[PDB]
Amino acid sequence: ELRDQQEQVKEDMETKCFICGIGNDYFDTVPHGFETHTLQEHNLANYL
Amino acid sequence: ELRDQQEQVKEDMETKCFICGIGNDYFDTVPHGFETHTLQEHNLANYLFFLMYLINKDETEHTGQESYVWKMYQERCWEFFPAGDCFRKQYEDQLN
Amino acid sequence: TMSVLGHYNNFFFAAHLLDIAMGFKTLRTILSSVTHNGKQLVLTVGLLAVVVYLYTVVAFNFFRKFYNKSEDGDTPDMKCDDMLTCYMFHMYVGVRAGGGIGDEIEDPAGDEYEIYRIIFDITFFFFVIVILLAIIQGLIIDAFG
Amino acid sequence: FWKKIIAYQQKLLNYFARNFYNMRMLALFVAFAINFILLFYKVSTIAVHYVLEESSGYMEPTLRILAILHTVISFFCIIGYYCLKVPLVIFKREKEVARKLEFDGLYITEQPSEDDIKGQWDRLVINTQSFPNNYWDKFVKRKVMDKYGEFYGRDRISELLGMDKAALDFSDAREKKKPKKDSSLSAVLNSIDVKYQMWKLGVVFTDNSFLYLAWYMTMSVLGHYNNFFFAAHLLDIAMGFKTLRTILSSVTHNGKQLVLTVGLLAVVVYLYTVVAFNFFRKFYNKSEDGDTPDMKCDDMLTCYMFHMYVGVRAGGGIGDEIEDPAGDEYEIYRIIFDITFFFFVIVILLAIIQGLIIDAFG
Amino acid sequence: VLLTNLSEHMPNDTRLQTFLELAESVLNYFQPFLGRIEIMGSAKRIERVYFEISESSRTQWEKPQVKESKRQFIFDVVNEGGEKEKMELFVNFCEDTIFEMQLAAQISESSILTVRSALFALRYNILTLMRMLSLKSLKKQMKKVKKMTVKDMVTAFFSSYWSIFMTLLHFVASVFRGFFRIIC
Ligand SMILES: Nc1ncnc2c1ncn2[C@@H]1O[C@H](COP(=O)(O)OP(=O)(O)OP(=O)(O)O)[C@@H](O)[C@H]1O
Ligand SMILES: Nc1ncnc2c1ncn2[C@@H]1O[C@H](COP(=O)(O)OP(=O)(O)OP(=O)(O)O)[C@@H](O)[C@H]1O
Ligand SMILES: [Zn+2]
Ligand SMILES: [Zn+2]
Repeated sequence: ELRDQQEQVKEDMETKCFICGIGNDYFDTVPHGFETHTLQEHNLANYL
Repeated sequence: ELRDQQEQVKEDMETKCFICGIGNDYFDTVPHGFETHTLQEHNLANYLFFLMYLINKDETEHTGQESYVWKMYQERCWEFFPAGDCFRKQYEDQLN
Repeated sequence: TMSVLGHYNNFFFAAHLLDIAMGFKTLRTILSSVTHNGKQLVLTVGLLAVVVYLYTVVAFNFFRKFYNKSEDGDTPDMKCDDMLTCYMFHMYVGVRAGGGIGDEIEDPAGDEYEIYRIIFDITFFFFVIVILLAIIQGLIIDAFG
Repeated sequence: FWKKIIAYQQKLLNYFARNFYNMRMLALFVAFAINFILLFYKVSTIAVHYVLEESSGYMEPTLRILAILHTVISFFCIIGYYCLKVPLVIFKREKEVARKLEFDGLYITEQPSEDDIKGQWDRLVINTQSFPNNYWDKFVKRKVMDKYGEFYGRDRISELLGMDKAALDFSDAREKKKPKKDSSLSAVLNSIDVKYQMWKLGVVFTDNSFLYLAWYMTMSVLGHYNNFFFAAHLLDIAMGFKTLRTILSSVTHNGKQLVLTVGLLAVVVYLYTVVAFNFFRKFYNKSEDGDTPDMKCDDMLTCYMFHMYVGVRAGGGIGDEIEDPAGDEYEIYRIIFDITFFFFVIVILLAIIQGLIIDAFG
Repeated sequence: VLLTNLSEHMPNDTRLQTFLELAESVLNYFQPFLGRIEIMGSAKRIERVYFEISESSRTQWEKPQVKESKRQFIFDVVNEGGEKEKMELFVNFCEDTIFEMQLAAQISESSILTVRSALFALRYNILTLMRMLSLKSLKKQMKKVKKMTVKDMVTAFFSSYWSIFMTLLHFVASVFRGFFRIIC
């Protein structure tokens, strides 16, 4: 259970943006699109 | 854990291309489309064979495309690897 | 009825503690692991009852001198001179033993049926104490998941 | 005469084929009755003979009736199997050999690898005149001829497949023939195909379900000389029952890791026996008679048997069944020896076996 | 390679499709030796590259050790690897594999009786069963059965299967004897 709980967090953070909730499929129409979105556009540290 | 780790690799390799990262859903609009893409278009052994050919080929004998790939390889930039794009998606309206 | 019978004998009020499974709703998650694969925990005991029977057959046909259970040399206490008694011995003492049937029977050293009886005991330990008592554990564990 | 007798033959064959599965459940129910009567079976006193105890007196005749009924039903389950499930095996074999002849050229371009018993035995059925006897495709020979005929030969392929060379052309051309009689014994003996019924019998004798049913018959026949061979028929529950196959699949799923784990334990308890035989020999005395020791680690094989049997079956390891190490020069070393034996064998290697069964259910 | 490029860039032309079938043998000989990858070219468009794969490269790529190395590399990338490091770890694996294959190429420079015994046992034990068929003297059995009884058809019908079972037992015994003779 504690392994599935930790795996679900990783899966959600790697397949969906924390803020907007849009999946990585939309963002990965441009190379490294999800990385760009989650580190420059919708970074959760930037909102803090 | 070691079973889930081995199952995840199989699931990823059967549902997504290694190079471009496009899912099998797009490629399976033509029969055996994913097989054709992953064994003729984006085969990971073909990219290793191309690198071997480029390395064992004389530098003054490259074509322009080969020289472009060689320069990007020598300065370690991997933007010549298709990521999210391919031939049948670039020319989707022409090909289909 | 079992509360009415609790007035003649006050020990029928202990049968009312079986009502915790029904009254409590949190004791039903623990008790569901047993009852989820509750039909495989009955066909596993039945399978053990057949396995320890094929061992009792071998013991009654070949290993009878090793089942004496006393030091009084005048009166033996042979527990495998009858098929039913030997089967009860194997089902009770050999099954409840922590190493198999070989912990509660005569030492086999210096005998013609020594390697055969070593194989007998080690296979009983592996197949009953280890494996068939692992299926019961795994059936409960695979129910929680 | 030999239209009606074969009609009755087909009646019997159809009856047994229909009731194959019903007599397969009855041979299992008779076994639990014989083995339940066998629980009232004593030894009586030197001339030693086993006697069936009985207060009623009805057990002994009942056991002898049930011993013959079991033997009859086992033979009927072999007849029923031959009537019912052998044609499917023959059809499946005939389809595979035909499709390997056609689409792979298993006997034209390639050959069997001399270690494939099926591939070497399938050589006989190619030349038979009664080929696809069960398989639907009756044109497989004519297809292989059309495919591989030009390169490998109209005549080589015809010899290999055993098809007529030129009498067929002459028969399409001019010839005459005379009919024959069903009642003719010579007609029946000429009609029966020896070379095909040989290959069919060779395939049935290699079938893994016919061999088991023949073992079930042999061990039921042997159950009349000694009535305790009827206990070997209780191993048939795994096959007869389909719910005892989920429980028994946990063992057999990771059934190769449960054999390489016992082998690993056999090597681990060997490296402990080596250490014991080289360093801890004074601690393996197994009696209080001071005059005669019972040293069980003065020989390598005896010490290995001791470690594999008593130390392995012990609930705390080898240290529960050997001398106390206190007040000795090799005391901390022998404490480490025992605690590591307990951890690595009793705890860890007996946890891998548990986990392999548990990970099979999931 | 020119024909393959023209075919894959002109996929609906019929004149080229009625001309490619004129070179099937040539296009089938070079199929193992023809490489095909896809790149993002200098024109910001996905381009397809055609190169040559030698036979030594394919033979060393299809070796069991290299396949296991590929499996381990794929497992590691999928589980313990990210997405920004994927095409770097892939090139790092390709280079090591290429060096290993090139070293292997230069360094590499220039039961049956057990099956036979079982086959012979089948042949012999089945011929023993077939010789009673190949007797032609069963006319005596025919004469005594000529007074038809359903009982005698039951008996003979059971007897044939009993003979088959006895033949199977003989075959098993012969196989066991042969195994004893061939283990030592
Ligand atoms: N809105 C978001 N802001 C930031 N990261 C996001 C967002 N949505 C999704 N992510 C994902 O969450 C990941 C964060 O992973 P993680 O929590 O392990 O931290 P990290 O950035 O890798 O670094 P560290 O572990 O060193 O703090 C990012 O790499 C990104 O893929
Ligand atoms: N770019 C890619 N290149 C090659 N295979 C890919 C690619 N993307 C996805 N795949 C998938 O990966 C699979 C490879 O599976 P695997 O690693 O078991 O090897 P294999 O090709 O089946 O052969 P072998 O196991 O004998 O080496 C392919 O069958 C294909 O479906
Ligand atoms: Zn976002
Ligand atoms: Zn791809």
